[PDB]
Amino acid sequence: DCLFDGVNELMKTLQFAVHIPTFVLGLLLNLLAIHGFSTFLKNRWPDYAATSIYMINLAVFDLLLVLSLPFKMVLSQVQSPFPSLCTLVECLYFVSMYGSVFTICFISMDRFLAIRYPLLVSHLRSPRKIFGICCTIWVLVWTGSIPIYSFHGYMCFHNMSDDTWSAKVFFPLEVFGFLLPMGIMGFCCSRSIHILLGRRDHTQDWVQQKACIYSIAASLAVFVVSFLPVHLGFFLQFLVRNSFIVECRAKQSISFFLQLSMCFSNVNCCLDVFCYYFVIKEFRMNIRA
Amino acid sequence: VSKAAADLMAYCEAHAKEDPLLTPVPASENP
Amino acid sequence: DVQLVESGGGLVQPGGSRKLSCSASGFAFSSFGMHWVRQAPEKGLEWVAYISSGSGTIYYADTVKGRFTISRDDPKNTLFLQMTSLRSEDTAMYYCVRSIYYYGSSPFDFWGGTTLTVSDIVMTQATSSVPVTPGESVSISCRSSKSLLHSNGNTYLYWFLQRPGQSPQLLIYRMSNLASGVPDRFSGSGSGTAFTLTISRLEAEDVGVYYCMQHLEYPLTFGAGTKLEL
Amino acid sequence: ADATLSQITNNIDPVGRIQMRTRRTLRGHLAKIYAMHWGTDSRLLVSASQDGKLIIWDSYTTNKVHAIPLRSSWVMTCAYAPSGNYVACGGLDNICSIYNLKTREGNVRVSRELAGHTGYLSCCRFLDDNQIVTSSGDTTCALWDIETGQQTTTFTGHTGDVMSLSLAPDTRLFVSGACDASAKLWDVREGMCRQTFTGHESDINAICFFPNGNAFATGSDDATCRLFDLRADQELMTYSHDNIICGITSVSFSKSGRLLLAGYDDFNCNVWDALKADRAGVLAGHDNRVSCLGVTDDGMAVATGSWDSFLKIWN
Amino acid sequence: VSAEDKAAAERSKEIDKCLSREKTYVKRLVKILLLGADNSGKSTFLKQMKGIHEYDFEIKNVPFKMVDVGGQRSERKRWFECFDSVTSILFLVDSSDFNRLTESLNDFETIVNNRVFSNVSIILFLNKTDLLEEKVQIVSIKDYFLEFEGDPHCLRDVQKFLVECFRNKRRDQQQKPLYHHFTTAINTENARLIFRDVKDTILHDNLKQLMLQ
Ligand SMILES: CCCCCCCCCCCCCCCC(=O)OC[C@@H](O)COP(=O)(O)O[C@@H]1[C@H](O)[C@H](O)[C@@H](O)[C@H](O)[C@H]1O
Ligand SMILES: *[C@@H]1O[C@H](CO)[C@@H](O)[C@H](O)[C@H]1NC(C)=O
Repeated sequence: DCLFDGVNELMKTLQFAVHIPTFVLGLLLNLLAIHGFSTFLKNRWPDYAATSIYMINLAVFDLLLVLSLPFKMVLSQVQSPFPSLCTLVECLYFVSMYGSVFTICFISMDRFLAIRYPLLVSHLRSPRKIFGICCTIWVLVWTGSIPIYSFHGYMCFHNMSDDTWSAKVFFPLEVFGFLLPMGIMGFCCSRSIHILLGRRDHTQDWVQQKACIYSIAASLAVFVVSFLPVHLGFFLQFLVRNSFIVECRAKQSISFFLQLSMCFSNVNCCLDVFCYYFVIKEFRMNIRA
Repeated sequence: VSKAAADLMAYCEAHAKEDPLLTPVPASENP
Repeated sequence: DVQLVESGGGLVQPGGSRKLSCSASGFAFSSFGMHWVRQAPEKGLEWVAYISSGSGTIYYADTVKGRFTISRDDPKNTLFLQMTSLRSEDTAMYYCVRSIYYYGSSPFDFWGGTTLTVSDIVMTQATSSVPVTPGESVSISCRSSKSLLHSNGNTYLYWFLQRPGQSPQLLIYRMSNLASGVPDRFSGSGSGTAFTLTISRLEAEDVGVYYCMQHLEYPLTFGAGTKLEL
Repeated sequence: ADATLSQITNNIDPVGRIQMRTRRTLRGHLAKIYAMHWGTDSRLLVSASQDGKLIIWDSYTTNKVHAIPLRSSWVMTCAYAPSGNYVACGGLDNICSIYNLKTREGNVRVSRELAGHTGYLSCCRFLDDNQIVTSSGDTTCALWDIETGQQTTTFTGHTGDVMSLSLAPDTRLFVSGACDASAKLWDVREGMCRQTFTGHESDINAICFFPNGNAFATGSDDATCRLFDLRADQELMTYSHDNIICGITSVSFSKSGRLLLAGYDDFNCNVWDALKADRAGVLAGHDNRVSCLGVTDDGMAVATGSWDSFLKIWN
Repeated sequence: VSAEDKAAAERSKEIDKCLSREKTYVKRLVKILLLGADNSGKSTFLKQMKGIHEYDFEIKNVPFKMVDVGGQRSERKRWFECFDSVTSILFLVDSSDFNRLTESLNDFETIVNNRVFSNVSIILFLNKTDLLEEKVQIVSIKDYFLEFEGDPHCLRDVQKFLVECFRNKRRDQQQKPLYHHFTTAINTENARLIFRDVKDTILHDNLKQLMLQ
């Protein structure tokens, strides 16, 4: 038989060591990012409103995940006599995560559209379209999320049902949460970088956009380090739940990898403030005075 | 200079009664 | 020059249908609302229908409601009146009347003429005729049911004159203002419920039938015809 | 000079803070507003916008009564005839266009196209139904009759470009400010300058006449306004603030002359107390530089026009 | 609101609809202000494709308006502030000319260093370049320019030196890009270059709007 007492004995303390300062830093970081960008919606509306919309959307998704962190923290060691608090916490956790993912993907798509066709989007770019896009992002996340956690439930974020790890509910997750967003991020970043570097022949002043050729090159990077191992662990765990990998000293390592990747992906709510919000000079001057 | 200033003050005081911007007009009388 | 020419009339059997057309040459027809005003034989004027400049607001008369249609053709600069299920009381002398509504505007100025024969504020003038020798000022009085004075200081009273064998022309608009191209002898005054028209001198041109109309609300009701003659 | 204006006016009680609110906002133009003029009826106003548009409004009900396209988009000034039949316009085309609003056709057409100024037209103000006074960037002013269009009298003597022009209530004299940091008082009937004043150290951008016709306050780009008296032949008082470092685009005087309204380049306007030489009110609500500012004939409302394509009526 | 006030309100609604119908054209319009010289060849350049002229045309379904102010241009800031909304400023120079290079450089420095056009890109055209090679062969460059370094008889070196001297007048580089071109008096491909530069300026505007940096 396979006993997972050691991996759990280690992973409890690992969560207690990594997640607490992650939540502590992310809470203040998002509470500063939101207030910092709320100024641009009251005094710099016609210029930066379109960006501030999805920026604030991403910030509030990160804040929702940060606030959901301490509840799984509490319910990772003790059981509360309630079958609804775990469901609510799981739903909030995963909704915030896969909402931030979609928001980042849409940010990359919007940048690529604004770059590839500047004259076309000089007219068809208003905060009404972006408000509708954020609304449909929330709507799609909720409708694709609730019918998953409705079939989850002895503890919280442990021992999922035997239909949660089925092909009909795991393949859509992998396809719609990693494959397509990663491909879109890669295309919309590589094409944008190549286009922005091809401005050298148009005008020698391309050096004026040096920073613009690095921020996207950061976006294409901190996205891999916070989403690739997590879905790799998801795929491995799905592999070991339908009679494909059965051996001791291996399933333990896969459980450890998946738990650790899920504990380390939660620092993306803290790395997104540096990726997107801190590379903006106006943000730096606004929050530092 | 003093005479011109005195005349300006006298003209201002004479016509100060009919300044709708200086004295808040009532809403009923407000156009 | 302004020229409204109306055609399409004639003799119609009872219960039939017809179309009256009006060309509007010599002015910006797109910016002017249009009215239809008929005149029964040996009778006064009565408003029929009205269409705005943009053909957005359309008004009819209770007698012709659901029976008359009014349409505008801006590219062709024409006005159309389609009449169906006619009765013997539809015999009149239709006129197309210009109008335009902004601040300081003077609607109901230019008219026309056409003939059709078929086989509510109360405005009336009790005096059928006012014979008077020339040389002395003549006063014409018109009575109203409601008060034409508005809260903004406007009095929607209209004084028109029709000469024998001619078409009506606007004398005074809004009870206190004279239309362009009019002698200075004419004047108008009055209170909110009472009005009066004063003529300083009388000539062969001034003899005719005077009419009073209100524009406070639709339908617009004419008064009686005061026959000023020597 | 014996006694300063401030010394005499020290005995006068301060006016205090006045709050003027936007009763109605006039919108519909698609570009920056460059000029406006108040009609004699105190209800109709004409405004010019750099999208080549002229709009006459109904200030009481925010009703668009007239909308006239312009031949040249680069228009800097507009005017309203005292009798209310014609409107004037001008700009970079060195031509003053007079439009007649009472055509029997039902539309508004250009009554005349006066030409003859070397530079761009910078101000036009009607004298009567058949006369107009204009100023140009060729450092001169002119008097025109619209019956023929010939320059009845050309006023020369300005070194820099003339910027603003205002007419006396009696319509017999006027004053003009230019870029030579000086203001000249001209006589319509005579035709040569009589008084010249040089107190500012920068280009004068606006000028206006006191309602009594014996004094005038003018503003320049040095963020100061200065009041001059015709009989005194000397500067009376300077209205300026340390926090104000932006030039003055327009000026206007109240009916009694107690409150002087001046538009600045800091996205708002100020209401100074002329006698007390102290700030009295602030007109804010424009998200761009205010270009034109006008006090109505009755003294009830005040109209302001800025670069945000919005016109604001205050009371 | 009486029966006649409703009609006035309807007329105002029609007028407002007419004004709003053309609000797309003013946004779609692309403005280029021409600030060439007398000997630069502005008249010939215009014919190939204070009197204020406006030339309106359409390139690739994009409306372009060129404002020519040749004849009289004032130095007052009020006059120049009328052109703060133009998309680009075109500066035409005579490459083959020798004595007028300093005056054109001074004019370019005065135009660029003004705060009015801080949000306007600058396009540079060097016309009559077919005679430039003959002029540089007959008379060298180092004679008329002490600071010049390189081969005085190399056309590429002369063009690079001219471009560097023109671009050195830009006090600030962060505001908007500065472009350049070399065309003759008989070529008919300047419209494509103008459209490309306008597209580059629009892309820069969108990049600044996206707050990517
Ligand atoms: C349409 C796309 C977007 C829609 C919104 C997002 C919806 C989906 C969100 C992701 C849900 C993915 C499924 C849950 C994964 C998870 O959080 O999984 C817990 C892991 O821990 C795996 O462990 P699990 O399968 O629960 O069971 C082990 C014990 O937990 C452990 O303690 C023991 O040691 C082991 O042997 C196992 O028994
Ligand atoms: C998971 O839950 C099932 C169903 O109750 C149970 O049989 C199994 O032992 C549990 N696994 C654990 C607690 O590791």
